[PDB]
Amino acid sequence: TTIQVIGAGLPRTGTNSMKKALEIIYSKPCYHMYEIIFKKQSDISIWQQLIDETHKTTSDKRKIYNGLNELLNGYIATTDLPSCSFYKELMTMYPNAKVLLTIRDKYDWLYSLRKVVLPKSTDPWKLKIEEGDQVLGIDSNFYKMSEDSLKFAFQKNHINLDDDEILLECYDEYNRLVQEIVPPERLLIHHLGDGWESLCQFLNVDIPNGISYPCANSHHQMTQLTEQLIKHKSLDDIIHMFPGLI
Ligand SMILES: Nc1ncnc2c1ncn2[C@@H]1O[C@H](COP(=O)(O)O)[C@@H](OP(=O)(O)O)[C@H]1O
Ligand SMILES: CC(C)NC[C@H]1CCc2cc(CO)c([N+](=O)[O-])cc2N1
Repeated sequence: TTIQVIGAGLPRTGTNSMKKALEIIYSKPCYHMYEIIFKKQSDISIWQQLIDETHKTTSDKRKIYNGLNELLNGYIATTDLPSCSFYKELMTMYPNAKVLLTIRDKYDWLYSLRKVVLPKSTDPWKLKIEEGDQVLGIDSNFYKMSEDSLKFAFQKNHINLDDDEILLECYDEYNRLVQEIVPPERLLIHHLGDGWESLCQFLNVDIPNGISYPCANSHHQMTQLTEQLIKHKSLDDIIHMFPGLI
């Protein structure tokens, strides 16, 4: 198994649905942030060392390639952070892998990000996310790795993440840079709601007969998940309420 598709889209642009869509097409697993959170939290420290390596004055690219290969062993595709921040490196390791850029309205994206991924430091909901994540075993190590991977994607060392305006422009610039960096034939821009048609054509497969395009991971469902984790203090006791998520 080798990487066939590199998902460059940022969190909250439909990466989980694209993960599930690629798993349907290929019948093999696709990486995602939820693979880390719910299945392999030991990957956190690996991603952290890879991101740190990029910050050095002289970066060892083969250390980065080796780490990515270990992390993605057994996977047919990647989506979401932290992997999307390494799309240039994954394109080079896998020159025949195609690139998908999931994209959506920038203002819908910011709202979704503030609800699930990156609340402002002054938002009291931030404390609820953290309390729910604690039930899952997620701690400060994860938040540092995830934040560092977002900053790496945005190619900034210092960033005021509480500034909505700076996030909007980093979002536009990132999506613009992907389309500049990736050769046109090697890239599909998949807008939210685009469904099977353009994706299957791009990947040279047929549209899955009788299987609807996934619609997973809404901020409404994530808000409920956080609340049920806080209430019941157990993922196992609540997962029956969240089918088709993890
Ligand atoms: N098939 C689909 N059609 C429309 N929106 C979708 C979708 N699949 C996922 N989404 C939206 O994409 C966002 C999740 O993206 P990601 O998996 O990268 O975190 C959610 O947005 P909202 O938070 O606005 O509901 C979710 O509703
Ligand atoms: C899945 C839910 C329950 N856990 C919340 C996670 C959700 C995943 C997540 C992702 C990032 C970056 O992609 C950051 N971040 O910007 O530090 C935080 C988080 N928090």
